[PDB]
Amino acid sequence: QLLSYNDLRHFQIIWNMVDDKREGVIPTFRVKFLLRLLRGRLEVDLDKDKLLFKHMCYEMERLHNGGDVTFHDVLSMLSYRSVDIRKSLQLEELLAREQLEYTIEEEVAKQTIRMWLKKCLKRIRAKQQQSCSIIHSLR
Amino acid sequence: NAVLKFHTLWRFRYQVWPRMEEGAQQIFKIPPPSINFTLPSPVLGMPSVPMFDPPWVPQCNLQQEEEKKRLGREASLITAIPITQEACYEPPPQAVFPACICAAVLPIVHLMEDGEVREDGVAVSAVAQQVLWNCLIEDPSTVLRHFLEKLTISNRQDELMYMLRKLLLNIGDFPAQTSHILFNYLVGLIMYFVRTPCEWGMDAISATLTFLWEVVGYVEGLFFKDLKQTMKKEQCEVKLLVTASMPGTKTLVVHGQNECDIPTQLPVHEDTQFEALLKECLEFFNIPESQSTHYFLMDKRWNLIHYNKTYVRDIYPFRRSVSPQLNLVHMHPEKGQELIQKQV
Amino acid sequence: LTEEQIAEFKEAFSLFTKELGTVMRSLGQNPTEAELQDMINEVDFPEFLTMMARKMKDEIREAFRVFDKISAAELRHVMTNLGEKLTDEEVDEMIREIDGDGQVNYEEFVQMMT
Amino acid sequence: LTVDQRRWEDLKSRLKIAQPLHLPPRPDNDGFRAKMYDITQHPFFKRTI
Repeated sequence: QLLSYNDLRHFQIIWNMVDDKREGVIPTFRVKFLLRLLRGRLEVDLDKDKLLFKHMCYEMERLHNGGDVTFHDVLSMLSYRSVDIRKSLQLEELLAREQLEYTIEEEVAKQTIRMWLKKCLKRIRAKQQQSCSIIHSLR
Repeated sequence: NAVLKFHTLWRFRYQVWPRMEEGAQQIFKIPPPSINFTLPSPVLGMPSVPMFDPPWVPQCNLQQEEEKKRLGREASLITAIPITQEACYEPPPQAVFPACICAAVLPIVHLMEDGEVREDGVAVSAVAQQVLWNCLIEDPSTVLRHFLEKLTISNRQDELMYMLRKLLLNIGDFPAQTSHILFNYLVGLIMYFVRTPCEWGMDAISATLTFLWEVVGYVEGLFFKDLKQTMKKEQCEVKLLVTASMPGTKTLVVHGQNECDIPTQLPVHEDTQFEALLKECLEFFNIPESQSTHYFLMDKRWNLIHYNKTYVRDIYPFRRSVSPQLNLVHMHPEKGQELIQKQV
Repeated sequence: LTEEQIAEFKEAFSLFTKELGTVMRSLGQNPTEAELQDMINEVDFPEFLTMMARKMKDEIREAFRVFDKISAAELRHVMTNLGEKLTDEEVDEMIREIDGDGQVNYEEFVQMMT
Repeated sequence: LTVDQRRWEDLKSRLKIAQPLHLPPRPDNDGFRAKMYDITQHPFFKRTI
């Protein structure tokens, strides 16, 4: 039910494979290059877990706003997400974690919506700006 | 007899569909009940108070036990709950109560003040009160939805509040569910008018607030923390709680007399009134001092004419991506002063 | 290897100037053979990834899994709070743009995406 | 604390202790060091040692 040493060793190998140096931190955009290369018991199925993988990527992008993220942060994150938090956490920490995950989920949902918003805003701004040019001509 | 017939219609509303052709919902059409309100999420108050020891729920040092049970059983208002509906077993039913029967509620409310006594000793007001009480305890939603939705489409808030006040005073109470739903609906209406522009929006808000404090006295589990969090999540706490802090707009955009003319994007500080903003507008727009008492800043969207000495940050607490749009409109000073007086 | 580049490139630069096209062709792309050197000029797993991820960067499921709620006002305030420097001018048009029930279906919105 | 909670706390502590693997990547510029790393890390070498 818990993250073992075999899982930790495999994660360490993957970390040393995605982190070219021995600096111990990676730019957050590289974080996905960790999660999807991770194999075995920690593997995530891209054909079934898309929502969960995206959630993890956004979580490790929020932890520090565009910040570079440490080995310990991603390891804690995998630990939290690999356990049935309702059983293995205290009440206040369970509430904190569940509210965090709720926030992450709605935040990423509207972060998807924002792209459609941007595109439609572009189209309508173009149309209205051309209409304002017409009105300027009417001046 | 009219009151009694209304009661019967109410008590028979769930037994209409079965009586006619099978699957007649598709062949016979009744328009759905229009509901534009999004009640606060989570729901503000407790929907109901449980009976302490219900003789119809099967589940369940002695003398203390009986004493406690007795005391708790005395405290619970058995007459405030729909006894037979609670006591029925739980194993859909559709209700056909068109909007033109709900209008009959108001005449019944009036009749609750009719003292005339029939030759058998029955008084109109007593039967009216009994019927209305039974309806309100059974289903407040069906009996108040008509009014709540009607208010949106017309400027008759005053009438609604008068009717609700008469109802409260004649019945003398609101059982916990009636007040719960009423309060939630009123708050939903307030937020709706806050968001959607309307000609009589702020008037409706004022009318609602003039009466909300009478309902609030009958909500059982309404706590400050929950209210604060819900309102903040809804982004309308300012209109409800005086203890609301909201950083106002940093900047404002004002349009001139002409259409699509170069507007002005002025700054807004924490201690700036509309007077300085209007002075800057006059300076920018090259308006002579002789004609300087005919121009006022007003919000066309919300139909607000701004008073000189009211702080800008108070009227536009929202610090969004979009700055409020104002207009420098010219009019006779007397009419502007009258409108300012009305709005203040 | 797999359709997505991450598990492909552990093999694509461990199992194998021109032969890696047999991997590239899995994407349906046949660039100029000399460009196969242009990628190999990155020689390095993470550099290859950082190059091609943004090369590939250079549908309905998502829409149906974001409709987790949408009344007119709900959309109004959600989008206005989320959105960029709009002026509340387009939003009157969005509330007014097909059924007019006060509800949106995101399938049609994705259709009007382009 | 339930046993699951105790185990969770212990795991948290362990992950706190855990640090990145110290083994550097195998050099590949020269085949010499390549074969050296390959033979050195072979499990049977460790077992015989």
